[PDB]
Amino acid sequence: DALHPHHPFRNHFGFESSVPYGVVGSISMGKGRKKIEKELARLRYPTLQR
Amino acid sequence: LQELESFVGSALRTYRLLRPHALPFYKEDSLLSMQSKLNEATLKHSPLVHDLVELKKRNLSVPSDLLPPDFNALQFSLPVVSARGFLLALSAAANSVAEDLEFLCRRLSVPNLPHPTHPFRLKLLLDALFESFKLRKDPHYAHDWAQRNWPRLQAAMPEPLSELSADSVGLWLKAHLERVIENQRDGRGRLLAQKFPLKSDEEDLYSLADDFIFDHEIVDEQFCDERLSQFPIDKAGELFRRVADFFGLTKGPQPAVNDAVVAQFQNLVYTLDEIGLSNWMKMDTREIEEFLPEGDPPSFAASQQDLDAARLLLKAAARGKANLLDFEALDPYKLLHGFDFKTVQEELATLPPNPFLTDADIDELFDITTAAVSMNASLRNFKAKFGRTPLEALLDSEEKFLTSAGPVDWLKDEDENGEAFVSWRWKRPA
Amino acid sequence: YITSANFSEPVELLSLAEDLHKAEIYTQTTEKLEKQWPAAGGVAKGIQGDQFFDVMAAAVREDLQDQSRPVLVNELTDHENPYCMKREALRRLVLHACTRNCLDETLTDTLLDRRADLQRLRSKARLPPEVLEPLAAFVGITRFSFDRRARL
Amino acid sequence: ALSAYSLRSLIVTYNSRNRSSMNATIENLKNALRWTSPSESSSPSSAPSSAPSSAPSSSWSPFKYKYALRHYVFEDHRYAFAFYDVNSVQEVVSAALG
Amino acid sequence: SSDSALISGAIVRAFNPERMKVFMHNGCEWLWQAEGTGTRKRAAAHVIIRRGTGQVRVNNDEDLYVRWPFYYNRMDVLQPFFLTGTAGIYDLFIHVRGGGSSGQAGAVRLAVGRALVSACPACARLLEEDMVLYEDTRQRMPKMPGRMKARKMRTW
Amino acid sequence: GRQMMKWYWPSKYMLQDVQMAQYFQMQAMRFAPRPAHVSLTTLSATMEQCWKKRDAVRAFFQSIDEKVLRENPTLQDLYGLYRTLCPDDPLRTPVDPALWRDPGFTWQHTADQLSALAETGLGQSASEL
Amino acid sequence: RVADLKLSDSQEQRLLDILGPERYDEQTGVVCLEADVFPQLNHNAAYLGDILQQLMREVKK
Amino acid sequence: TAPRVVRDRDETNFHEMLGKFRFDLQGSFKENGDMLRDSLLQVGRDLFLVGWVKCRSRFATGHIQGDVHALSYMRRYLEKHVDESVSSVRFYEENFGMPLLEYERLSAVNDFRAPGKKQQH
Amino acid sequence: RSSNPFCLLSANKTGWLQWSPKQRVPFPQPLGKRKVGGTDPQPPVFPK
Amino acid sequence: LNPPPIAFPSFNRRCQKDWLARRAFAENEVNGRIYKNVYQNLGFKGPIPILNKVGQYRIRMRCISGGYSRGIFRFTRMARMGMLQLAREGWLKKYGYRPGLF
Amino acid sequence: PAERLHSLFARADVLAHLLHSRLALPLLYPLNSGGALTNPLNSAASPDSPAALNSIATSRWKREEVMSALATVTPLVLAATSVSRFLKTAHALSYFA
Amino acid sequence: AFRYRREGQFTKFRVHFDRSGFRPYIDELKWEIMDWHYKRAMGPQMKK
Amino acid sequence: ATVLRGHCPTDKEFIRRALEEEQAVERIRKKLDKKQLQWFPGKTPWAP
RNA sequence: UUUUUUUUUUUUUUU
Repeated sequence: DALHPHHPFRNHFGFESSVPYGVVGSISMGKGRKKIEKELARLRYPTLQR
Repeated sequence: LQELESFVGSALRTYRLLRPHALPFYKEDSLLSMQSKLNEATLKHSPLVHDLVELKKRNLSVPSDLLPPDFNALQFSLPVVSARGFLLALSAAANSVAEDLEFLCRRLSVPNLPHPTHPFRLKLLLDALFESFKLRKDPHYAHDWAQRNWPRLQAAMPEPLSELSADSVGLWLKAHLERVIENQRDGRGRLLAQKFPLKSDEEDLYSLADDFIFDHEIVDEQFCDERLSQFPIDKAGELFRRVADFFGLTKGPQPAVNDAVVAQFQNLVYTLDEIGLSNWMKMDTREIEEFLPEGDPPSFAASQQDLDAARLLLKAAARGKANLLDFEALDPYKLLHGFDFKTVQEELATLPPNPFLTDADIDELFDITTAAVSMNASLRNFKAKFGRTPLEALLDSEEKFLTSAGPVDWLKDEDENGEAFVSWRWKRPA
Repeated sequence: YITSANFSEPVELLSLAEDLHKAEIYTQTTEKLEKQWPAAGGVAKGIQGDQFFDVMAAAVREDLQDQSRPVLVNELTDHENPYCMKREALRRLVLHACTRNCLDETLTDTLLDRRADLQRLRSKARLPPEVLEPLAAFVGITRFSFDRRARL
Repeated sequence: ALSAYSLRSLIVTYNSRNRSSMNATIENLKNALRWTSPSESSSPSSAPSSAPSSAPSSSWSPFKYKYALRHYVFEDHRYAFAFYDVNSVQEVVSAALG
Repeated sequence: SSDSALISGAIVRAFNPERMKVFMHNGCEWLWQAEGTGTRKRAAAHVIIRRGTGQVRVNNDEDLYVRWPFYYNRMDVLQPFFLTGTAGIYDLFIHVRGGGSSGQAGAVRLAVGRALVSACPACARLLEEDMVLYEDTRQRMPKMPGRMKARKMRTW
Repeated sequence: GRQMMKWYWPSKYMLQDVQMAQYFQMQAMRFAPRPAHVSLTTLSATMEQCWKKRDAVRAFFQSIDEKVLRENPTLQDLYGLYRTLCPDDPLRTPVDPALWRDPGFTWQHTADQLSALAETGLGQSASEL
Repeated sequence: RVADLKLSDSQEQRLLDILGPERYDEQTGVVCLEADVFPQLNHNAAYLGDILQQLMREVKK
Repeated sequence: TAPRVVRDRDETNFHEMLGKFRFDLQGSFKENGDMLRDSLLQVGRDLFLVGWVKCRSRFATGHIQGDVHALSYMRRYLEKHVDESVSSVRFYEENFGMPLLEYERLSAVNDFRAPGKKQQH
Repeated sequence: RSSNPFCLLSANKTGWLQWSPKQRVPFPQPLGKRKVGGTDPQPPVFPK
Repeated sequence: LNPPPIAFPSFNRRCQKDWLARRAFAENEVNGRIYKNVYQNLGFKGPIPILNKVGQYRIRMRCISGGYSRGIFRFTRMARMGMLQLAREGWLKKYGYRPGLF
Repeated sequence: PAERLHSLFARADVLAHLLHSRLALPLLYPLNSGGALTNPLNSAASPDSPAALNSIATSRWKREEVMSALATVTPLVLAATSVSRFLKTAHALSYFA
Repeated sequence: AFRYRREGQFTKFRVHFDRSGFRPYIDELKWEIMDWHYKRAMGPQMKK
Repeated sequence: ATVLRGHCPTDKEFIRRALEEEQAVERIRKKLDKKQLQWFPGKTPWAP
């Protein structure tokens, strides 16, 4: 419950996967994950409570 | 000239049927060239290759002793197994199969003189003579045939089908032959298409492959579909068990224990499928008997090195992998570079056991001491030839094509002691 | 060919001692390490137990293999799978000067398959991530990591 | 429990756009077998899935009253495999993808 | 009676024990059970013959006249029975899937015809007069593209 | 929104330029090492700390029953690593039921304990100039 | 399979009523629960495991 | 269009030449030679044939051109590896080494005459 | 970046691939005498 | 003479205009649902003039190797001549295209 | 004859019939179309310095190959005249009325 | 009745594009045809 | 023992138990998928 | 089936 003051709840965070991501070769090699995409990468599933 | 060339062309057709799951002749030949060139390129700068060259200039052949193992052989930069070793393994394995003749023919129905014990082959000659005891030319003479074969077949037969005399069998046989001939006058696809006329055979066999059909006016429709279109190989085991029980009722001369025979017999059928067993079902086995290369029996001295090498061939071949090139400890790339080369093929590669033949007793059943040295005449049909043997002519044509492939005539330069050399020469047009 | 680094001879020298010779060293090293560093049992069962001495031993093997990975000169992809490194090494050498006709170029794929050496390493590769990861989420556990290096 | 799970079955399916390409996969899969540690290697069953096809239509040269048509056939191939009692996951998953 | 020993003694057990039930030599000489298959147009059939003087059921436990109300259709699926004389001896079971009204009737004639021959090889020569075993593998021709709305329907 | 965007050809004025300056830099940095060892560094220089306080942690498990071992991620791992330095350590009669800890019979501990063809190759290696 | 799962008479009826007859087969007697409301595989997999436990909480009443 | 006088040898250029094939088949065939034409087309594609070929009930000839080494395989295939019966094999002319090629695609000349003129002829 | 261990490009750690200096089997094989578009830098000329 | 290089289409003002509307609709796609939700809740049917210039129906099929806005399919995305040239250049063989069948 | 039929007649015959290794391979294995090309190494085959590393003797040493092929063609006829023929007997008799 | 000869008829005229196992091919060719020209023009130039 | 060459080593009873489960899931999925298949998703009768 | 049913047929599939 104390893992995030902005979201007081019992279970909110999950675990990250080891699935490769990114483009093999293109003009966007140094992209990785977006600012908003990183949030869902460490959560069990997205919600609409915020 | 015309007849000689015709035989060569016809012989190649028989060999093609023996390789159903293989590429054509124009595809495999190209692949071999790439493999030969790959070995030279990979072994061009090997440490061992360069070491030998330096030793010659320094006038020092062998410093201490032979470095390489006494089991490798490289010819034309390609891997090849020992030629002499293969013959010993094949002959020894096939010799045990003929051992059943003692308890089938030499004790029940003697076929006159089968052969001397083991002259050269003892493989096909036994079947040719043993199967020659059943002959029939004229239906009128069928009465006398029953009086010369019934007594011999009174032992290995069912009790109900053994109380009758010779005369009783003749009555039914006489009427049966007449019905078949009369009915033979969708039945044309298995009468003239499969039979190969010769004009010299005065008589023909009966009840062997295709003689027992057409007994009635009308035959089964679906029966033909299982001989020409495709033979059902899945039911091989089911049919074998349903026929073997007739001879062996578990209470007669045969043993009273037979259960594992059906399981093992199925494997033999699947193995023969790759060779082309399915093709022989559609086409009568007549072309292979006549159109086939032949030659004199082998003759060579079984050395100690070859005698021990043949043992490994019979070890791995018992599980199903009858090729030595696919196993390790044979690749020249790891032999000339000092990689992880070992002789653990008998424990690592041979991990899968074979709990059907034997566990650790192969030489016990297969006597390797037989044949070998004791192996050191012309056939009735092989004698009639124009000097050159049938196999010699076949290879002569093949060699002239592979060697002459292109703007080429790679010539004769040395013919003595078997060793020879080749070179290049220009070719003029016609 | 004024310079000595562009002739036909030097190109072949570096195409054997760095492509095929180096590939064999990595292949034997990977197999040798597995013999001296075995696991409790099957690779799949070791991830479902989360037991000690399995996550630790597996992690050590990953670093040893990475440090023992030669850098190919002709090939710039820098493949990590030992099976792929040997398969592609022969293709580059065969296409340099091995063939003699148009047909031979199209049959290069069949040559590699016929070789028995490559067939042994076909059944030895890394488990795809999408094998056990979906199953872990089903039970709803947030205390397991698929990656061996990160788990340790 | 996660440790109590076991791979009951693994249905492997293929989708090839050429006849020759599909034949190569069958030979490659067979070669990978008969090489595992256990006496008998995993022998999956065969299950063909027909051969779907598609061919659109278009009018045929421009400035014509639709007297002739030209079709473009686009065939396809499929194949399915069945597995049972997959004790070794590494010797099956790697072989199928390879 | 030695001739019968070799013939009767071989049919039992051995190769094919199925052929063991017969009704004398002359008059029936028909097997107890037989099977046959017939294909005609976009449809299939599977007819099985069994001993019994019962009614005729096609599928879903229904009568025969329901599927083929027309008189000519019913006569085509029973022609072989009249010629062979099995009018009220053997049963009939027809199973079909797909086709049309008269399309399914033709498949029955081929399916039942191939069953009688199996049950009695001798009772097959008399059926050639009406051409029962003959089939029609040919199907409808495709609609050619272009201006013709139909196969050969011209336009102004 | 994303379905209609998939149309026409992509842009052509955003391709990578073939610059010789960037080619040399890529080759120079291609042979770089991989001194990451993110996992190994954590484990290293840690076994010595446990050995120093070996006596302090010896009494931890004595006062804790097996039924109380609910947190395996922190307890199961600690017990396994502790046994590596001290293979023999009988604390009390009760022991693991071969489930939470499998010591086995042939384990690995910190305390540690070529052929004719290959040998012949080395003798002649550094014999030619 | 509902047959393998041991439950009371009242509890068994409620299980098939909440899901309805569409997710129940009368031939073999098995119930299939499908959940797909997310694009990602990991996100969807976790969702199924949460709803499954909640169903049993209300069934036993 | 340099001739072979420039430096062809047995090092690398031995398999870098073109030419024309030599074959003239004759004899009866099954049906109307449909089996022979179909078999020759499938094998010809693998070898990257450029020339053409003519097939008929009895007459069978043509002009096939391609690589010097590629055409060598076809000589043995069309002399002994024939499922049908062959009476004899004839020759007209051959030539090895020539810059570029004449044809571009493999095709078989077939009798496309209208059926109405068949009776009159 | 797929997770296929048998892929040829999934394990690419650089943005450069080798180029074949010579090819004997052109990928864009024409079905006739037609040429490949964009393979004629020099403009044509007519007899005029 | 020289068949076109099918990878790069020529200039066309009308072709570029069609793609312009696609970007405008994607950004305004969210606003389209809001306009329908407010009217549905209040229970009144009214027009939405703002959707005329940023509507989904404003965009239509067009030929990529072209610029005509007719005779384009969703499978090939090419005109009559676009498919003929692409198929005759040897590019669809890898994608399972056998012209032998009618 | 109980201990010589269970695993002697239905098992040992398979070993003798397992000749696909020598039958599947081409008739001329050590000689191909490129047999007279530059395939031999000039630094290890021209001066004849080595004795076991290389051996250019596959052009006229067909005596060993001729004998090997002769032993592999006789057993093939026996299998077709003993196994295929035996199977046909059961198939034909399976539809005898 | 020809069964194998008529295979795929159902999914040719009585099936939707979005309700079938057929996958699109234009997406892959979009990035494949363009890259061919890049290697041809810049290929010889880089080596020179 | 009694193991053929090209056959699965698993028992026949296990395959029958698992095969029946696969046929049950396929029937349920097809029935549910057909129900939720209508033009203009989200439209319901006399909803407005 | 004498406590059985209470009935027309399609353009991919029981591999």
